[PDB]
Order: sequence, then structure tokens, then C-alpha cells
Amino acid sequence: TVAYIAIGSNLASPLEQVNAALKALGDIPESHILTVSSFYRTPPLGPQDQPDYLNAAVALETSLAPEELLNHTQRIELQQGRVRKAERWGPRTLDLDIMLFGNEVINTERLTVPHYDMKNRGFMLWPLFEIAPELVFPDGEMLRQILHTRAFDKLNKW
Ligand SMILES: Nc1ncnc2c1ncn2[C@@H]1O[C@H](COP(=O)(O)CP(=O)(O)OP(=O)(O)O)[C@@H](O)[C@H]1O
Ligand SMILES: Nc1nc2ncc(C(=O)O)nc2c(=O)[nH]1
Ligand SMILES: [Cl-]
Ligand SMILES: [Cl-]
Ligand SMILES: [Cl-]
Ligand SMILES: [Mg+2]
Ligand SMILES: [Mg+2]
Repeated sequence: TVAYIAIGSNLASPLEQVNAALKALGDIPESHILTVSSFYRTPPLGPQDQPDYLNAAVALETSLAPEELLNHTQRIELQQGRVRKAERWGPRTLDLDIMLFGNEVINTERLTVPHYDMKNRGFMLWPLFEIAPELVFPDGEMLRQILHTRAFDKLNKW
């Protein structure tokens, strides 16, 4: 199945963090990278007392179960010094979010796929569209059409 993973970083040299994350994603068992986006510099969604993010997206072919993929993406975050602060939307060295896991709909305590907020976030959708312009969501909506409807600002390269 093709998993689409969003990458964000706004601490500890985001470019280095993102390059390290891409290497580590390729090292996940039973999986391989298919496509990587460009790197974008985006202003924080939430609290404004934090740096700009580097955002990107990757397509990862995998035969792991979704929770097993999540175990690995969380391991990569931890090995890159991710610390969850108290505040919501606060800064982090690395955030790996599973946007889509094929055409699956997953609703569990640990894992909600499609990612619950991605359709509201240009920093998620634009890198995704770069790597998967024909994508159709589980609910039948075209990615291309969502971008048009919402008319989110285009992103700047890192
Ligand atoms: N699609 C998904 N991808 C990654 N984690 C997910 C997820 N759906 C649910 N989660 C859960 O989200 C929990 C918190 O992860 P965090 O990375 O701290 C949220 P965040 O990415 O900072 O905010 P965001 O989800 O608004 O982007 C994880 O422990 C995981 O169980
Ligand atoms: N610009 C930007 N802001 C963000 N703000 C919050 C979160 C998050 O809570 O995971 N992620 C991002 C992100 O990746 N990019
Ligand atoms: Cl605010
Ligand atoms: Cl949802
Ligand atoms: Cl959907
Ligand atoms: Mg996130
Ligand atoms: Mg996350």
C-alpha cells in the first residue's frame, strides 16, 4: 500500500532534521520510498512564538500494518530528539504524520487516517499534490479540486 507521510520540523536545523528523517524512512522494514516533495518554509499554524517550519511530503510503499508504520515513524521522531511540549501546535525537531494509508479509513484511539486536519492545511496539501497530483481521497474528493476550492496560498521553497 502507498502511505503518504507529511514531514515537519522547526527546531534544531530543520533541513538537517528532514534529510535525516528521509534517510530513516527509507530504512523502515518492508517499505521503500517512492517519491519525495520539495522542501517548503511555512509560518507556524498555531502559537507564533516559534520558528518557521520546513514542510515536505513522501510517498512510502509498505506492507507494514498502519500501527506498525506508526511505531516506526514515532521511533524516528524520538531518535531525532522529538519532545512533546505541553502546548498544542508547539515546536518540534521532527513531526511525521500519516496523511493517507492507501485508500484506507482508520478510526482508532491511536490513529486517525486520513489525517484529521490535512484538508485545512496548505503545508500538508501542496507538498502532497507535488508528489501525487492525481490523488483521490477515500471520500471521493480529488486533491486537485480541494486545493482549488480552498485556494490556499502557494508555498515558498525552503
Ligand atoms: N495520522 C496520524 N499520524 C500520526 N500520528 C497520529 C495520526 N492519527 C493519530 N495520531 C496520534 O497523534 C498522537 C500525537 O502526535 P503528535 O505528533 O504529538 C500531534 P502533531 O502532529 O503535533 O499535531 P497534528 O496531529 O495536529 O499535526 C500520536 O501519539 C498518535 O497516536
Ligand atoms: N507550518 C507548520 N505549522 C505546524 N504547526 C503545527 C503542527 C503540528 O502540530 O504537527 N505542524 C505544523 C507544520 O508541519 N507546519
Ligand atoms: Cl495564536
Ligand atoms: Cl476526522
Ligand atoms: Cl477522505
Ligand atoms: Mg503534525
Ligand atoms: Mg505528529
